[PDB]
Amino acid sequence: MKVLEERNAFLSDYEVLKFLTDLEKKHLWDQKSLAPELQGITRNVVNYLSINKNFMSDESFAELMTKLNSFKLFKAEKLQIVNQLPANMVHLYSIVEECDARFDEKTIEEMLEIISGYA
Amino acid sequence: KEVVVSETPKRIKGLEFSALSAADIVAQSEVEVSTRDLFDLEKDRAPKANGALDPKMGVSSSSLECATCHGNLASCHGHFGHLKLALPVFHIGYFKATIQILQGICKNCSAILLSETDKRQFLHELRRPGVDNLRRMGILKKILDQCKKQRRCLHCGALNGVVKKAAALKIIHDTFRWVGKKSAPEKDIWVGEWKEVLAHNPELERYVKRCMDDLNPLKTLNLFKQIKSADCELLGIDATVPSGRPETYIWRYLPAPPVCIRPSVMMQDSPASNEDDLTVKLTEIVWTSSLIKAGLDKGISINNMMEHWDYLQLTVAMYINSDSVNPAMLPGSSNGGGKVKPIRGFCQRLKGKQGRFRGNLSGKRVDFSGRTVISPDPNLSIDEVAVPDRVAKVLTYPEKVTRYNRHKLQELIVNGPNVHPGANYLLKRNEDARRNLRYGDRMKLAKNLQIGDVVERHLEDGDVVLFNRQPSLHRLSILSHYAKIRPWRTFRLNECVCTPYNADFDGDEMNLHVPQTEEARAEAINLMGVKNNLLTPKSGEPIIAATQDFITGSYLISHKDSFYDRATLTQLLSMMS
Amino acid sequence: YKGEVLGITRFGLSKMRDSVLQLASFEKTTDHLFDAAFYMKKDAVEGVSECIILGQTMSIGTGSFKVVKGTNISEKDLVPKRCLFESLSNEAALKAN
Amino acid sequence: TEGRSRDGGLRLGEMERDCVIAYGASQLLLERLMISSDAFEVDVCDKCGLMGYSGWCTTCKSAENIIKMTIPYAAKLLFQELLSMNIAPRLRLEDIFQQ
Amino acid sequence: VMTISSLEQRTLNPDLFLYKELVKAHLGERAASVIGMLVALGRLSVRELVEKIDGMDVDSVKTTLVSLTQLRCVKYLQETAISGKKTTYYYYNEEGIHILLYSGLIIDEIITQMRVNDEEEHKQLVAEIVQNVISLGSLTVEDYLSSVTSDSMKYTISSLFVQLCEMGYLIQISKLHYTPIEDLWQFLYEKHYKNIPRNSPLSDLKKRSQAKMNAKTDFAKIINKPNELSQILTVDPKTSLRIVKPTVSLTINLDRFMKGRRSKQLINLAKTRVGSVTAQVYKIALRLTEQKSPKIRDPLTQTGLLQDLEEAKSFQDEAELVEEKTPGLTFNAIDLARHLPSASLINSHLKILASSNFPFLNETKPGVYYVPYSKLMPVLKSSVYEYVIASTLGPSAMRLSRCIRDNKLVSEKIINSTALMKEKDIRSTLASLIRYNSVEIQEVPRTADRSASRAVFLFRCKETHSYNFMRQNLEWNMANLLFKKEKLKQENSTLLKKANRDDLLPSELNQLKMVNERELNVFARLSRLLSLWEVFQMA
Amino acid sequence: EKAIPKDQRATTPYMTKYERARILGTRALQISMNAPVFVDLEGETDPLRIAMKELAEKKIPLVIRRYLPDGSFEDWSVEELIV
Amino acid sequence: FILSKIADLVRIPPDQFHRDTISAITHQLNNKFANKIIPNVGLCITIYDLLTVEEGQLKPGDGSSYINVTFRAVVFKPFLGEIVTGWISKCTAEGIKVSLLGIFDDIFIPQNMLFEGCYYTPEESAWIWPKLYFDVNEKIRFRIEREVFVDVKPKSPKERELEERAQEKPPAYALLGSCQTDGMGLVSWWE
RNA sequence: AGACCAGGC
DNA sequence: GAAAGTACTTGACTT
DNA sequence: AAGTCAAGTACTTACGCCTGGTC
Ligand SMILES: [Zn+2]
Ligand SMILES: [Zn+2]
Ligand SMILES: [Zn+2]
Repeated sequence: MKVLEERNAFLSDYEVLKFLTDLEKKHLWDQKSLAPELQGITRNVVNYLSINKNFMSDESFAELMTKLNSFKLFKAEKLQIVNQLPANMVHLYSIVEECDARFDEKTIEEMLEIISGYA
Repeated sequence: KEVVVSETPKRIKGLEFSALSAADIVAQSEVEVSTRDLFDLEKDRAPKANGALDPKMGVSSSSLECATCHGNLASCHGHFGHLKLALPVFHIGYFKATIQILQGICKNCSAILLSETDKRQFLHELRRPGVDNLRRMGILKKILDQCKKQRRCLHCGALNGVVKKAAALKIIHDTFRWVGKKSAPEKDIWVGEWKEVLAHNPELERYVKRCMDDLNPLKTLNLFKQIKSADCELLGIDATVPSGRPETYIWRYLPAPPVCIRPSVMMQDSPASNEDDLTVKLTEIVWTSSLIKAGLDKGISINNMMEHWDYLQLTVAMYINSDSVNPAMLPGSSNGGGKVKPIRGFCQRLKGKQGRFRGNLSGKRVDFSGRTVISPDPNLSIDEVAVPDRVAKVLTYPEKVTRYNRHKLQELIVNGPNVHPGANYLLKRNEDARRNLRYGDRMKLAKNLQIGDVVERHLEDGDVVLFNRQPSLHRLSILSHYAKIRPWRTFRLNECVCTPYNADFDGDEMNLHVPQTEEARAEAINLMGVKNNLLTPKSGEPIIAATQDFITGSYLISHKDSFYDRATLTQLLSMMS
Repeated sequence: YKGEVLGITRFGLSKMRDSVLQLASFEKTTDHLFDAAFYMKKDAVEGVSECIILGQTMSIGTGSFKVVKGTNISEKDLVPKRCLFESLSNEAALKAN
Repeated sequence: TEGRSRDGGLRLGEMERDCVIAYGASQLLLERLMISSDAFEVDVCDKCGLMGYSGWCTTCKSAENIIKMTIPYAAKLLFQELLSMNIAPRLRLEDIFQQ
Repeated sequence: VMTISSLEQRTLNPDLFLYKELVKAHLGERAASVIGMLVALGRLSVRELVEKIDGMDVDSVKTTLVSLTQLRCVKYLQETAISGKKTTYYYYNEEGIHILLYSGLIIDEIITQMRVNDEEEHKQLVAEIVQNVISLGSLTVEDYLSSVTSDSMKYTISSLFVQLCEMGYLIQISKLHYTPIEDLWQFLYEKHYKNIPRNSPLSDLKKRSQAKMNAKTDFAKIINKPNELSQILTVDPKTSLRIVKPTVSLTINLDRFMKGRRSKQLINLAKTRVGSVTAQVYKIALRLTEQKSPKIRDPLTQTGLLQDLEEAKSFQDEAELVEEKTPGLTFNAIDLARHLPSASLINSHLKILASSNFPFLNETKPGVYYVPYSKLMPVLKSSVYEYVIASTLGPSAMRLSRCIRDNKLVSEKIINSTALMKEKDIRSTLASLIRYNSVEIQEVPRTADRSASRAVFLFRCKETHSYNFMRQNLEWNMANLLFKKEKLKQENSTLLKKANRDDLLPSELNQLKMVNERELNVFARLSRLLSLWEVFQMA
Repeated sequence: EKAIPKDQRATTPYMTKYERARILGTRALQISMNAPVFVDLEGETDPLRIAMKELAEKKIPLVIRRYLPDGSFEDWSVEELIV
Repeated sequence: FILSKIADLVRIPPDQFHRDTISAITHQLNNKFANKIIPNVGLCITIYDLLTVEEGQLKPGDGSSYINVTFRAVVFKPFLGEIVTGWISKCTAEGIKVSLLGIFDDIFIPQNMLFEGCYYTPEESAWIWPKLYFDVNEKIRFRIEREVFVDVKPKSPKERELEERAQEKPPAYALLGSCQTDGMGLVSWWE
């Protein structure tokens, strides 16, 4: 069918779980009321998402911008560090190009301590 | 996986008429005829193999696996295949236009003979944005009569005369009306050519002469292969080139018709199957065609093959047309006699009146109908028509039960297709073949009856049916009334209207048509209905009123002489209502 | 109206109408079909007797207008809501560089 | 068919055909001369307008551009007649919706 | 079955597709569109392109326009109407795509006939210059000279530049040189019918003589303007040697390229009919006299107007007398074994070239000998044509072709007798000869106006129709040739792009040699039948 | 292409009998497809007679659309129209 | 994930007339795409918002409601080079095939650009490194590199009925990558 | 299936 | 054998 | 010798629908 554009404003994964909780809330809302063919993506999303950060929040996300602003890492890395491999050494070395590079000794460790200030 | 699928409603805008050129028939080709004659019956169980009729073309019988597709008659429609014709056998219908395309062109160089501004002026003319079809035939005539007067070809070599098409289907162009007593450079060669003929054998040439020059269908086809691009527009042919320009007006290939065009006629008793005339045509063609195929190399001679190839243009012309069959030709066998009329197989069945366009196409047949005699009645109000229950049992009507009908329609199911208030059929939304309720069931079947189903109830009161008399004259012929259920057998209506149908009773006949969808049903009664049609379409005067006995009866009642009494007036008012 | 008196007869019935099927309907068979193919005519499916062939609707009478129903939907609530995505992303790259 | 000992029916003539035209009723004609008599579906492609079986256009193999609609059986039969002889009755389609 | 036999493309594109095939290999897309449409519909207007195709309006047209003009692929004309405004109409231009179908073939003769200079630096030099000429489509001298490197010999590339003007080959850019022959005649036709100040209504036929004769002399000055002019090229200021004008630009030409191959065809006939030495003796004559020899340039007045019935000769022999004039008058007096890279006088070898004439070579005038360019062509077309049927079919097809051409229009009675041997095989090859045109069929009846079979038959003529059948050989041979060569590209395109980036694996080198093989052989086949078509385009 | 505003119209304020034919036909067809009803329904059967009753109180949620020769479109509501 | 913006036409039956438009169009649009793969825009998951909706038309032959609207659907694709959590499923000697539970098994990384010392064995031992290795049921970080799109369904009736009576190419949406940068494939090598 | 004749309005 | 019309190959009369 | 107005011969259609028996 007709497409009006390639890609709109970039949407990472946070509010997915949040607004699929609305899709949840509407139809049967799963595990609670337990006591079509939308179940394919439904059970799939919430499972993969939530299981990661367990073994989320409301405000501190919007307040995580502070030092995430002053850092020049731009976009592709920005919404990526939200989930994968928080706060240890060579972890974040994989995602962002020129990770060590320019500023090294202290300033990047400031990333580690704050993303460890997540949980 | 499992990608999405979309669909859109589509109407029809225009058509495009043209001649498919040499690409399409071999592209649409499934099989090839080959073989020859001989329906190519396998000699065991007598099935057809390849040839004209064949397991994959179309199917004449109920089993007959098509092998292109499956499901036989109820699935397959038709498939196309081609035929190779030795030499470019000439056309039939385009023949009149073939003279014109052969007219404006000079034979020597095979190019247009017009000159500069002339062509430039006409090319500007037709490209005026609005044009009537009349302007086309006007200019395409003109441009063709402009090349008549010019005896001089422009940029190319020598020149020639006109083409008058003398004979049928024999094209001969007379070089004639040369400049009187003026020696031409070509004539000096011309007369010099014959001097070397009449020298050897003076007998034959002086005996018969002055037939000038003809054009063979092959060589005029090679004469059409020079002009391309340039202007075919003055010749009437526009090129967006799906088609290869008028090289296509001469037969080379051929679209052998499917079995859906003509079948193999069965039944009519007998222990056998029967071919149809059109099948005999093309199976004969493969013979007279391959006759040249085998020839032209090994055996025979020059002038024998000639009339046989001239016999080929006779067959194909007769095949798709009528009066081209007898251009100085008769079939011999034992001698005896000819004159079988029906043999024409194509342009006839397609011809007007009975065959296709008039009788069949716009003349179609109406299902769910009935017919019976007439008979009067005072008691039926106008717009009411009493239909006998006996023909009302076989007269159905579709009903989709929703939110309301659930109550009564399930009672109609258990009632049975014998007594009047019942249903002869049932259709579930799960799309079965169909459920006919006669043979059994009923009972429990009426317990479920889901909403999305469809059930056909017997015709009853409160319905809409349009009435008709066959010899139609004017707009007041077709009307629409309410129906009713009464005894015996007849079609009886109010005597208030004998006018629109012009009904003398006398035992005439009357047509009956019952609509289907709710749309068309509401359309008939709320528009075509009697109450709205009470006035004549032309004069604007009432066309329907009391007649005969009703008129003279009202007279005696309202007669100035007569008087009445309360008791007598009482029942009279009670007779009124 | 065309500026010349003619009509109602097969020779005079071809004046205005460019539709080949309805003209081959009333009176003609072979000529009109081959003639329209020769000149490579196009025209259109427009008229009444033309439409009853292809089996579609009519441009006159009941079919002169298109029926439409209102959606009744409000013009307000349609507006989307975006949160937390358009804050951190763009404002980070737009400060000082 | 017509007559008796097989099965019956009725006849709308060209003489009578003008009557229902003079009423200006389009809907009645759609049901009677199409659905009531012969209803048939035909697969047609927008490009190189023609007829085919299922999802195959023969000469071009796509199945992407094929659109399925409805049309009287006499039409298709007439087209198979015409096209048998050499003429091209090409068909082109447009969309009803989108204004 | 499966259509792979290429029957699909076989019927529908005579001439036509030739053009937009070439320019497609040249450029493609939009470029093939405009020209292909410029051919089919003929004369075309700027706005008219947009209407037909919906061609990406006004972005493509203006882009393609200037693109076609630089290489002059479009014949340009502008005029107005009595109503007002202006109009510009484009035509398919001469054969300019045929030159793109030539390229290196022209450069070939350029290198080969540049001799009288022995194996010099020239090979790499002018090859760079000429390739820069045709590609750009027009070359100004100074901007070209600016492209040459500094602190080196500047007149080394100008050692042959003034030598590029030479005799034939590159000539100057002039004005209306590109122009429809029909239109320029009509534009020159003004001031002729326009000329009379209400003189006198006597002898209407004198308006004929007035307009014509004055148009002919005005036509001669225009056509001989590009031909020979020494003004621009021979400019020789002091403090230097002869140096071509730094201002006026140049262009290639039809003159000696179309002539050089025409001589080859004469040589091929010569070499066939005489020894190798005799072909050389006749060659050295042609090399000197090719300058003033019209030959390929022959009709020059033919396109663009009427000839006549009556006055046809009075036109034709008016050309034949000037075809009598210049070859008779101007051409060389008897020389003796001029130079060359047999002592005494070689005229004895000319006399054996004299005594034996039929078909050609050395018909003479008292005191001076030269080969006519008029009566020579018929025997040139004869030979090549008879060799075509010779190569095509067996020896039987040959013998019968002339049997019809000795006498004319006769029946099978004296044919069966006088031809060779056997009836049935003759009837076989009769149908093979009569298969494609060229003998036609004779129509005369027997004891009736028009009735039936057994009417008498004859075989005759069809010279032009037996010509055009070799003009069908023009495109459709080269067509599939070039096409399936181009289809060979897009098929291996994924490989070719990998090869270009590399400029690895056993099987990747295999298909690399494959295409290159097929490429070299397909171009050798192209020039092969190219040389064949070129001789058939005249008479 | 665009619709003429509700402000000005050259079209007659009344309705054709041909219009009434499609209206009653359309609405009744949707009843057979199991839609709801906006009017009080007395006990009875069929889509047709309840459709005429539905038009009596003018409960039809339809907007009639008309076309000119030039394609100036139109908008007309059933309720506002008077006969 | 990303937000696509597309347009479309929706047919709502008379049965949904009792409810509200927005709710009716919602369910319909959900039956349209949902799990289905949308060409060239990537794979779609759910639906987000509704805009531009105008008056729906009606064709004379049905009685339904046809409305043409545009909406922004939530789709899936990270970007050219993104690293994302997952784990392998099946295997042979080509390369390992990693599946993200919750979307698809489509991700497959053949061994070409993988580490220099890795190889498959027929011995039933999956893969070996010159220092350690792993197998299924353990999480894997994989980087995206290459993406391919196909449609290709012009199956002939001649060809179709062949496979029917006789008895794979399913790359509707397929992604693959190159993990050679150290630290990929298992998360417990760290910490 | 394609045919005929009688006759009905 | 239908009759009614329409379309298509030749002569005086000029220049 | 073109441009000319008047002449001999050759063509497609002339009724809506049905209901009966006979080859
Ligand atoms: Zn089939
Ligand atoms: Zn000519
Ligand atoms: Zn197609």
